[PDB]
Amino acid sequence: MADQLTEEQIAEFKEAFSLFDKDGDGTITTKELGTVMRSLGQNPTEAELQDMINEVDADGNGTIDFPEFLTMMARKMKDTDSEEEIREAFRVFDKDGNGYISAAELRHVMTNLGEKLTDEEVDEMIREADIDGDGQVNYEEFVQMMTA
Amino acid sequence: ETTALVCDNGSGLVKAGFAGDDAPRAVFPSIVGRPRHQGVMVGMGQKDSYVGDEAQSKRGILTLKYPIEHGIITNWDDMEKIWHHTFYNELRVAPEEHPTLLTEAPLNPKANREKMTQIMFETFNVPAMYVAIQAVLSLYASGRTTGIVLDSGDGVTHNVPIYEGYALPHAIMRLDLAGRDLTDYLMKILTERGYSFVTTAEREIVRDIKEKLCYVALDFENEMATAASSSSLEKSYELPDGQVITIGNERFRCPETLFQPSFIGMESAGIHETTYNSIMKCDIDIRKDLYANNVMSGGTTMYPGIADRMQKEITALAPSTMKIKIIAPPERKYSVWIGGSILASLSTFQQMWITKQEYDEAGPSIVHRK
Amino acid sequence: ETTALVCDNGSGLVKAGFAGDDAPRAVFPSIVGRPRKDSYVGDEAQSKRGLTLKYPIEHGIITNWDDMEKIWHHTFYNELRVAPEEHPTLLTEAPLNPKANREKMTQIMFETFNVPAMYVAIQAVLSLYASGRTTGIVLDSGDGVTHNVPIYEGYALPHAIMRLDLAGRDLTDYLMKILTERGYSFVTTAEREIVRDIKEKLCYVALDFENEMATAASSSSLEKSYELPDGQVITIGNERFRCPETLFQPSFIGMESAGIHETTYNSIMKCDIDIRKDLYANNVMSGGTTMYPGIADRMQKEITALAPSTMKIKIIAPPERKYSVWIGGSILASLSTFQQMWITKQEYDEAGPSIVHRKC
Amino acid sequence: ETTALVCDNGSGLVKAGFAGDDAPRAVFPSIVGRPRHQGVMVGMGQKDSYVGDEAQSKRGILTLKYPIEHGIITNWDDMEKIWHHTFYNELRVAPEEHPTLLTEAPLNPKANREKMTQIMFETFNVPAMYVAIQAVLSLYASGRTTGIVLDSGDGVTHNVPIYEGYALPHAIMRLDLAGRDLTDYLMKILTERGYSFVTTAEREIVRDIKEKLCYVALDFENEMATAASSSSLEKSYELPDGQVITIGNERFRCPETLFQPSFIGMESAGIHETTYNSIMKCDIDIRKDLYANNVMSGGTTMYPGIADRMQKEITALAPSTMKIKIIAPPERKYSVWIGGSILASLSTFQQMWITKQEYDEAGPSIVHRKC
Amino acid sequence: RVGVQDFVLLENFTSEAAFIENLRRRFRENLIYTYIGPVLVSVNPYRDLQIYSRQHMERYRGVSFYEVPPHLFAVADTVYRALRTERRDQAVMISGESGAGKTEATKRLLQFYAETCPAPERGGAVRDRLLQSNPVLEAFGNAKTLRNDNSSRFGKYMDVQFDFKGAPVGGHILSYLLEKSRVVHQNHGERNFHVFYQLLEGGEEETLRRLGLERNPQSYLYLVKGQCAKVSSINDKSDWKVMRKALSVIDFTEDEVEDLLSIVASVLHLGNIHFAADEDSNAQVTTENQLKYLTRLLGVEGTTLREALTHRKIIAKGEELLSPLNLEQAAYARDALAKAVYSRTFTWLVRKINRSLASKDAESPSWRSTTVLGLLDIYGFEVFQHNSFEQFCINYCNEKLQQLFIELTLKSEQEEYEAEGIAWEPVQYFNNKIICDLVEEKFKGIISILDEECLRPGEATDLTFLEKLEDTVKPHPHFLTHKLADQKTRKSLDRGEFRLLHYAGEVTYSVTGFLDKNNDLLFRNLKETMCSSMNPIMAQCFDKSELSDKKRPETVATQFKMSLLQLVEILRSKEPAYIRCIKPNDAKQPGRFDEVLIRHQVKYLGLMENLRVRRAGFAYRRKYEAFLQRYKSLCPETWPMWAGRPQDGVAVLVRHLGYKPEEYKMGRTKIFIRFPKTLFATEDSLEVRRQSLATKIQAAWRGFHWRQKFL
Ligand SMILES: Nc1ncnc2c1ncn2[C@@H]1O[C@H](COP(=O)(O)OP(=O)(O)O)[C@@H](O)[C@H]1O
Ligand SMILES: Nc1ncnc2c1ncn2[C@@H]1O[C@H](COP(=O)(O)OP(=O)(O)O)[C@@H](O)[C@H]1O
Ligand SMILES: Nc1ncnc2c1ncn2[C@@H]1O[C@H](COP(=O)(O)OP(=O)(O)O)[C@@H](O)[C@H]1O
Ligand SMILES: [Mg+2]
Ligand SMILES: [Mg+2]
Ligand SMILES: [Mg+2]
Ligand SMILES: [Mg+2]
Repeated sequence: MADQLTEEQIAEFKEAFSLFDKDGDGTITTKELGTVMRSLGQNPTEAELQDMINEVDADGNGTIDFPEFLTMMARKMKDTDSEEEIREAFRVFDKDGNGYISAAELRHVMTNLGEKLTDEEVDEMIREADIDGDGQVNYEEFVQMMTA
Repeated sequence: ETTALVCDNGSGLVKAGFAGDDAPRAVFPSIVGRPRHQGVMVGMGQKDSYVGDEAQSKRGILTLKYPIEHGIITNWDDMEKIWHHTFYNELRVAPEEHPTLLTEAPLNPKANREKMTQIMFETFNVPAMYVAIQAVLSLYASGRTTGIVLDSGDGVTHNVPIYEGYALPHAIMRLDLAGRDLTDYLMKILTERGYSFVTTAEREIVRDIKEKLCYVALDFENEMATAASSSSLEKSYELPDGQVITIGNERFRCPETLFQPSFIGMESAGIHETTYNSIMKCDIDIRKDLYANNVMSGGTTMYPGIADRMQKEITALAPSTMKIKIIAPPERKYSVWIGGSILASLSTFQQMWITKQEYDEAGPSIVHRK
Repeated sequence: ETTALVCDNGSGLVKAGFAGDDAPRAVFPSIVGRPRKDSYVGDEAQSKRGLTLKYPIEHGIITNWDDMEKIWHHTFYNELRVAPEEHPTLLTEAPLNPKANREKMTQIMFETFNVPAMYVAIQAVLSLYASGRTTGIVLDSGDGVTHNVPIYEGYALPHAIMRLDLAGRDLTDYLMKILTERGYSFVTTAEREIVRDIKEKLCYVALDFENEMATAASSSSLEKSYELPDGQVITIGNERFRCPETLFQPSFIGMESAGIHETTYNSIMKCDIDIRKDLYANNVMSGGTTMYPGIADRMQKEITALAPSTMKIKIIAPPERKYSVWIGGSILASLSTFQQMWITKQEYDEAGPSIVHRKC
Repeated sequence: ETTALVCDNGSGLVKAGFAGDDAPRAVFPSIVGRPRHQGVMVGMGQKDSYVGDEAQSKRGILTLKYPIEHGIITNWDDMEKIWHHTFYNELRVAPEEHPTLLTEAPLNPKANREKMTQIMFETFNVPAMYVAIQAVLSLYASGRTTGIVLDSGDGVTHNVPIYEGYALPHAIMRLDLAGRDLTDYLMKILTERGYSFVTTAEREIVRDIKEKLCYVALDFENEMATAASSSSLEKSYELPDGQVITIGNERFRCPETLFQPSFIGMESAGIHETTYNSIMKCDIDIRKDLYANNVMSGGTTMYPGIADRMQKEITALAPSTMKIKIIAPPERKYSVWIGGSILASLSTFQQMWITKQEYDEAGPSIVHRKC
Repeated sequence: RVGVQDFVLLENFTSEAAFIENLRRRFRENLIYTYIGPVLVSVNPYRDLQIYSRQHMERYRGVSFYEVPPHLFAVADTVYRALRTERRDQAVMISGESGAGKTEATKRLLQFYAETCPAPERGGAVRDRLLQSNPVLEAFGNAKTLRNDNSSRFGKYMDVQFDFKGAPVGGHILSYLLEKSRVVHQNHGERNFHVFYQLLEGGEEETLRRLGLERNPQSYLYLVKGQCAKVSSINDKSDWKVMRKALSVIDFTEDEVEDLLSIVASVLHLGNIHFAADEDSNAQVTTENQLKYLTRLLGVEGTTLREALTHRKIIAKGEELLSPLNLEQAAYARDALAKAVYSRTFTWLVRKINRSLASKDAESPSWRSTTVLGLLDIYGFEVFQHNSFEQFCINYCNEKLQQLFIELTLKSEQEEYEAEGIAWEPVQYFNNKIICDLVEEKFKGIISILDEECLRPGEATDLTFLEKLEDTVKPHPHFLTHKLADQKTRKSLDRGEFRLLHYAGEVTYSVTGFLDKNNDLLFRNLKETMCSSMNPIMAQCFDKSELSDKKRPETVATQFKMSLLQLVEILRSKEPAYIRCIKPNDAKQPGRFDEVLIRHQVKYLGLMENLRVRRAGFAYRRKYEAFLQRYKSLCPETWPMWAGRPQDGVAVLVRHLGYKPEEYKMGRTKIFIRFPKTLFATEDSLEVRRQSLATKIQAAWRGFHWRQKFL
């Protein structure tokens, strides 16, 4: 689409896909498409994943093949969100503007707002979003961590 | 509260109240007083004029004036102050709520009831008013339809013979000698002993002497001879400054002016001959029932011994077969008001009011037609 | 800051202060001294007096105007520490004074002191404010004037106002005359200020003059001693009540008038018959010559003999008799209805000093 | 010898003489003076008491007492000294030998007429006496039977209307305001220029100022505005020590107390309205002849311009067809005495005296039957 | 949501019934808070609503005024963050009727600051001292009325004081307008300050014996005039134990509390003193049984007190003159001492709490910062069938706090438009200055005429004062009496009364007791007697330096005017905020809604007139940076950052949001929005756009979630 995948990039994406394929069927679960994209460090939304899955789920079988995963990876690579966009997306939720948010106020927005985190995903976030135990995240540094 | 007002604008006292009361609520002197001296104390609320009982309480620093003299309203600006004080301060009512019965002497100037009507309808906005003749009202208070009424106030004495409710208007006698002429004559008299009263405020002290000391001699020449013989008739009165004054034949020389108007230089016959002349102007069939019903009213009839003298004097005039009788109620002083109370309470009277709508159709002259 | 000044220019003492104070701030003699600075005023002259001491006011009239400008300058500048340009000034006067006395007070307040607005009150009227009354007859008696003003419910009676040019200075001259009978001589203007203090400390009014005269003739029991500034001791006897008796028998000055009690009764007898009762129950007293021991008791005994037996006769002699004219001015100049009574300098420009007779 | 005596006991002046005379023989102030200070020259003939022109000339060392105030004899021993001085020193007569006509204001206490009679009979021993009314006498001098008399003396102003020789007793007015009330107001009013007359002898200096410099303003507000605008109305008077004093609007403010008695806190009408109020108490038929015969009498009616003011002020009150006229003769200060001479001389008066015989039949109350 | 949360939204806004219907509609659904633009309207539910717990202070902390339904927390954040960013002082003004919720509102502002601010230990100390002292100030300063049981008869002012770091440094507490006349004279059906009845019912018998007090309140002349010594709704036998704890928790020693109760007891005894005339009509104290106890309890010598109650002292040429009091003046001198002793002791309790709130910092460099978050709990317009001197003064206070509302708010908003260069016509308003001057003007106002009749010579009375109002304020458009009234009006207004057309409508005043209540004849003889006191509290209330004041005693109306001028001055330096508080019943109960009462609340609070003015002006403003950083996420050209001028970024953003030229203005440095509707529509668009921001963060987290724990 916006770029064409190099055979080395196809091979790296296939090697990452091999951890999910494992037994050699060549195919991954429709939601697990997100997990393999995220293993390759992409930031796909569940709505983006559903909008792509709606064009391959047309004959069922609960699963998608390597070439159509590779095609949906090439879809997500068009228009990826910037570090400053994710930083400002946290800054809009900062009540004091000073660069810090509490673990409870993060859990609040992350469970209130659509594409919600599960309690296990918030616990796995707060495990190191609060870096050392004071109950606060520096969201500017945490976005520079999360975008690495 | 559409009860009628009854206001008896006397020469000396205003009596006022509501029809169907037993007695007047307001009884206060018919005076306006104006301060005659320099108001040096800036602090207190000095008034340009005072009315009635406050004028009578402040009287040493005021000049007191009466707007009514001889039953005629001589000062309409002072009279509007009196009516305003009557309604607003003493009775505490709006004249627009209340039809007002006023009173007048017989044989008065016609402008006196026109301007009294114009003020009630154009200044006090009264819903309806009437002007009754005072000595007719005294006959309602006495519980009678037949009798001759002698009313004496502070300004006028008048006789009105009435038979079976018909007043006989040609036999009405009026005499402009009453209580203020007796005060002014007591002021002339009292100088003979040395007491000098000359101010408008001292006239009220000579009035208070007259109201407390004076009486009518059953025979003037014998009381005059009695007072010349010994201090048995002499009485004492204490002035506002605590001086004690002793009064003697002056106690019955003042009331005698009613029986001898020549004491104040008048050509008239007295109240006994004026009563008999009024009876003798009436039809012969009427006289027997007038002789037996001489009703007396107003404060100048309040002297001790006056009904006993009047009976003696009219018996000397009347035929020996008549039963000459004099009706002098204890409430004599309020009978004109108690009559206006009865009259304004009668259901038959409610057609006889002049309404404001009839004063819009014809001017102040409507009052001569009702 | 800009309250009214209230300034009782008494014949003997200036009392001055602000409308709203409960007592005068300045109280000092109406004395200018000159050596015998070019001159001294008030307490400075009264202490330096070894000076020819002169009073510019005699019998309530300003007889010397240049010394009165010095007393007003001392009053405002030295005593009250005040600029007259900022404060309207309530002055006072005796009744029945010359018209030149008001007119020249009015001119000097506006053209020397630049006062914004001024008023001249009659002193016995102000004394009725301090006693809390609007009916009463005031006997006011200062250094120079004794006068009566009868007032009924806030109206004064100018035909029944009485004035007597005998008060505390004439008594001081009379004590200074009697003391020569003992062999004590006082003839200097400074010695006259010694004899004023003798009068203020030793004298009293006898309830019955002939009984006290018999008491001091038959016994030493009434005598008292005074120590002079020189250290000498002066012993006084029947002179303690001979001096104040001159208010009740003014013939000891060689005056012709009736006494202070007769002048008060003669005022009541010029009033209308009705009001006399409320005057007899309200004889107010004020000014320092009403301060003798026994004077309210003598004055009641004497007015009880003149007036009819049924009248309740009362004499209002406050402990602060001596400042009741000033306290009365302090009240008057504080009234909100008084603030339209002032002569303002704009009114003094459109009509000259003679405005004070139309306004006051 | 035994011709009648006439004695107008004024509040201010005794006027006395015989009924034959054209004017009073003795005119002197109605004062008793008593010495005030203590006499020091032994053998100086200083008296216990002084009367009349001796008290008026020794007035520096005396207090002056008037025994008549407002026509009432307030002190009867001082009044006996005045009558004794009148007969024995001034007239040079024995009163026991002359029938004596006395005078009074109309509305007096009866004890004044009684005791004035008791003294004339039991003290002065007079053969016969009478007590005429001052305003009735003033009409005999004025040569008429009809007129309204306004008499103002030193202590009383009174109005007595008489028609065809009949008085109208209800129409008689008395005002206790005349010359001494005008002097006491001038004593108060001179304080405004800073002159302090206060003693009974300084009242005689203010009396002499009033008698020489005062006049009645024809229009008071136009004179007030004139004296406020010029020195033209100011006049000097030299006091008895030689001090010149100057007076201005005090000259016509003093007599204005007659037309405005409210100037002395009196409530009454002025003398002009009191004259009109007396005519209006009379019968309508007599009023025309009263308006044309206002007699003015006694010394307080002497001010320059008082007839012109009085004619203007009654012309403003009466119906404009009336010919209001005022009889102010040159001799009007003595018309009560001149009228008493005519009365005591009339052949038809000689039965009207109260005689000593009639005063022995009935005591002092005999006066009210005769006068 | 239920009814419109901001009255500027409703379209029938000239109509009083549509406003009261929206109150009635929201209230019965437990929505007790509703705005008029920036102003809050708060209705008292008379029950526990759990809307004040810590989770609600979190929910409102730093949230913008339009995201959430109205609450005190939404005003509190707004006035706090104004102080925290403009660094200029603020004043939260609470007013409304007795029983309307002003003192419960004040408690929830202090709990909110304590939980939201950076320093929770010093926030806890300033909260706790301002709350634990409340039962004391209520016992000494509230009283029972014809209406509510616990009316606050003073204005209580309270600060939390902040540095530039945004932490509470300390507090302040002040008390401006204590109703002195009530200490001595209650109207029928009203009772004196609560401490007296709490002392008599609640005290230990040993204490009441020590004080010389019997239990029955009708035995005291200052407690009995109200004719309601016993009340069923008030438990004086139990409020006393919370009151005595509260004194103990302000760190009062038992010595200070016995000094304090000795004054409450002394005020009871001062009322029981009876004078009788000597032969000169001078007052003499007839009894000895009161002066026996007052000698001990006030710590002043008994002959000295007997003299001071019966004589007034002046000082002249250094001499001191005792002048005796007529027994009317001795009654005023006894009562003026009771009002003085009580006022100064309440002022002493307030100052005793205030000195415990003060900064612990050195007040020395680097100290260069003070900012104040002031609160005022002041009464609303007090109106009854019978209004007296008390309501005249209270309603004159609300006349002046409105004159200040015009000056600080309705004028500064016009000067904001002219400073920001917006060409807009000013909103027409009615100006209280004509009515302030009717009450207070130096020699023309009602207070000056009332002070004259207390000072005037002669037999002056309440009715002679009314005759003087009638002649002095004769032509005036906002003053009326039965004499001055036309006949249509004379049926509604009686001979003992006058009427003022206050800014919020007429109130009609009975003159009876105006001269008796305005008199405060505390002569210096009574001051110097008290300066000499052996009671430690009276030695601090009465001070040797005050005896230098040469003036006559000031009247209670002048003392109220002079302390109201201090309340206006202490607010005039600060940027205001407002809460208006509504009592839904004259007799408590939840859910019940009296429309004849609430229509009177809505009238005299002036809520319709504030709405008419506030709807005609602009609803909202922000500096372009503070507008842009919030709303830019709606406009891709400004998201995540705008590179141009802030004003230019807002200029494209308002085109993206599609604002029409009547909805907004571009001022010099502030954007303005006229109608709240535009801003609600924008805030609702932002609230859906936040779903995308969360989705991006959640998708970014899920893109990191795997990579740190595999391969
Ligand atoms: N007890 C009395 N004895 C004699 N005269 C009296 C008495 N009471 C009142 N008067 C006189 O009567 C007059 C008032 O009478 P009143 O009937 O009220 O007259 P009017 O109707 O004209 O006012 C006054 O002159 C008063 O002095
Ligand atoms: N205690 C006193 N006893 C008698 N006379 C006094 C007393 N105090 C003051 N005076 C006298 O009264 C005069 C001062 O009185 P004051 O009222 O001040 O007079 P003024 O108004 O003229 O200044 C002096 O003559 C003084 O000696
Ligand atoms: N020319 C005058 N101008 C003004 N007053 C005068 C004049 N001549 C006399 N008097 C006054 O008239 C009064 C004396 O007049 P008189 O008729 O004799 O009065 P009476 O009879 O009462 O004594 C005194 O008051 C006197 O001062
Ligand atoms: Mg009558
Ligand atoms: Mg003096
Ligand atoms: Mg003489
Ligand atoms: Mg409260």
